[PDB]
Parts: sequence; C-alpha cells; structure tokens
Amino acid sequence: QYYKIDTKEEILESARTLAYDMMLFYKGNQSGEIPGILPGPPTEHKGDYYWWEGGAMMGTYVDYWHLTGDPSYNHVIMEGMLHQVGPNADYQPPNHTASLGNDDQGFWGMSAMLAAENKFPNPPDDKPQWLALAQAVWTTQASPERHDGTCNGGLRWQIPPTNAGYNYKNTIANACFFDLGARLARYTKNNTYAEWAEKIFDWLYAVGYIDHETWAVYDGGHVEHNCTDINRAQFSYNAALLLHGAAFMWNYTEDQKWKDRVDNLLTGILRDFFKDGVVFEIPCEGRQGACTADMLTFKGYVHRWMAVVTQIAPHTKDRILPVLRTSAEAAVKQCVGPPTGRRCGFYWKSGKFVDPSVDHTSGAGEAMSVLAAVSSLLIEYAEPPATNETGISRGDPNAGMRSRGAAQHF
Ligand SMILES: [Ca+2]
Repeated sequence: QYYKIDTKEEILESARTLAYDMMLFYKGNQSGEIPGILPGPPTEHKGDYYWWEGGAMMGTYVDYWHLTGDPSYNHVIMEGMLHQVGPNADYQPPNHTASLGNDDQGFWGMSAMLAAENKFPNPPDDKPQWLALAQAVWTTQASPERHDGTCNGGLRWQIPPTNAGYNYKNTIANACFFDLGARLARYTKNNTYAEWAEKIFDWLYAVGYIDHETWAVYDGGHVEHNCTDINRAQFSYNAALLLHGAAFMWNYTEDQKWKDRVDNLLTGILRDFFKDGVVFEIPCEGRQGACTADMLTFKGYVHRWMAVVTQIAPHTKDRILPVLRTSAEAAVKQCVGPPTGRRCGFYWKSGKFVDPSVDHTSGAGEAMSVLAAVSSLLIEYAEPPATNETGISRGDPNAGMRSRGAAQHF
C-alpha cells in the first residue's frame, strides 16, 4: 500500500496527495479553459464528465479545506463555483440546458450550501454569495411549475419539459431539494425551508421510493404510470442523501419522527451498501465495466455525507465512524496503480487495483471518491456545519426571483 492513514498526520499527508492527484484531472484554471468543469461533456468528445460532476468536485474541495485546513486550492475552487452560476445566480447557465436536471442544479446548490456551512471564504462583494446561491437553487426548485399534480407531486428529473427524462420523477432530484431545504432551515432558522423539506420527504415515502418495510431507497418512477413502475435500483447516494437531510431535520426540529427516520435510513444503508465494512455500489460494482462516470462518484458522497451526519446527529457516531474507517482503509489499499504507484481505482471491496479504463474514463470519479473518504477520516477534528449564528456568508431574499429568471418564460 502507498498511502498511510494511521495517525492524524498520516491522514493529512495522504489527503494532500490525493487532493493533488484529483486536481491533475482538472484543467479549468488554465488559460483558455472553462472554470468549474472537469473535461467533457462526452457528448462533445471533450472528455468523460458532465457539468454536475464539476459541481461535485467543487464541493469535495470545500470539504477538503474544512477537514484538513489546507487552503491551497481555495482560489481555484472559488473561481470554478462562481463561473458556473449563470446570469441569474441560480446555477442555471443556459449554455448547459441539456444538463439541467434538478439533480444537476441541486448538486451545485449543495456545494454552495456546504461553502456557507464550512465558512469557505466569501466571493467578492459584487459577486453572488454562497448562502444566496443555495437559496436561489432551492427557490427555483420550489417554483410552482416544478410541482404539478402527477403522482400527487414531486419534482421531475429534468427542468426543461422537452429534455429526455422529464417524465421520470426520481429520487435524486427530490433528495437534492429535500437536503437543501433541511440545510437552509438549519442555517437560516427559517421554517418555510423545513416545511418544504417535510413535504418532499413525505412524498418520497408515500410514493414508495422509500420502502416502507426495509427503508431501501429506490431510483424513481414515471408519470405515465402514476410513478408506480418503480425502478428498484438502489444507488448509494440516494439513501445517503436522504439520511443527510433527515439528520439536518432531526437537528433542527428535535422531533422524534426525524430521529426515527435517521435511524431507519442508516440501518438500511449499513445493511445494503456496506459489505464487510466497505462501501459497495450495488447496482453496478459486482462486475467490471458496468458503472457509469456518474456512479463512480457516489461512494465519495456517501463517506462525506455520513461523516457530517455524525456531527449533527451525534447518536449515530458509533454506528458510522468505524464503518467509514474500514471502507476508507479499503479505498487506500487499492490506490497502488501504475504509473505512479498510487493511482486509485473503484473496486475497494475487491482489494485490488482495477484500471479506470475498464469503466471507460480517465478515473476522476475514483480519485474524487478516495479523496472524500480519506479527508472525512478527519471529521472528529472538524467543526460542525455553521448556522447563521457563526457563518460568514450572506443571503438574498429575492434569490431565484429575478424577472429574467427562467421560470418567467417556462
Ligand atoms: Ca470515455
């Protein structure tokens, strides 16, 4: 094995090197390139990765600095986050219309929310602020045209009615909106965020995307079938994002129902996604050559989000931290690939390095996931997410409400 993770110092060093190797994939800070995205999209033969994965990368680095204290990449990350906000400061840049799912937009909003929670340095005074960006995403997602009567509610996957997939009401779109609402409630102490989060969670439960018996979290269903044709694929990030938002709701409300939901979701995750102590992407990881670029990133989110759950729902700590530790041990055990002797693959449970070329990418998602897992080993030393009591960001009461906003010409 290359990386050592048996002391705080060793973890910091490993995380710093993993942060370097992940940054090698990113060209957006170089002259002539576009800040905030990884190479791509593959539809243009520019690289393997879609726009939202750039947003995921940004958030990974906001967490990296929070967890390690290393500010080396902060300027690059601020530039990338600010470049992608769109003319209306809502993470709906129209050049990216084909990538404007509610989940895609949501992941950028979540990275802005994380920047506010982590006290990431503020953008310049004339630029959109982190809390305001999260509020804009949430507000656009709360807009009435995104909540119709099909399936008795829920967000559709896609924002544009003409985008393929507009007929699919899926967990991840709704989970992003839920998580943002829960987090905005905690940060701002505004209950309207929480009431929306409650409503969307209750919808996810009612429609049966959350299994009422097992608390498995399925993928979605289509409006033409009243959402009854449930795609029962269980992607790790869906259950983990609901756990994350439920933990924020528990912390904010202190309502036992939210504690119960945290505990049930957590039981399900530990049962379904951890195999001998290692996170495992059940719909695709069982053989090589099945996971898509997007799927290679999920286990990193699982680690980072579950780590935060231990801070804001502390009763979960002893259920979560030991399992994240064994999972991160497996992650680093297989970061031994050529040509560097430390290249990271995806198949952590297997115990062996597998070249990312088997899954048809350069390996940025695998690198991001190991960076996330190793950095999050430092959660015991980190501050919990800030609220407006100690945060330094600023909001906007009209976030998402501009007259040129896309909702005005829907
Ligand atoms: Ca490719």
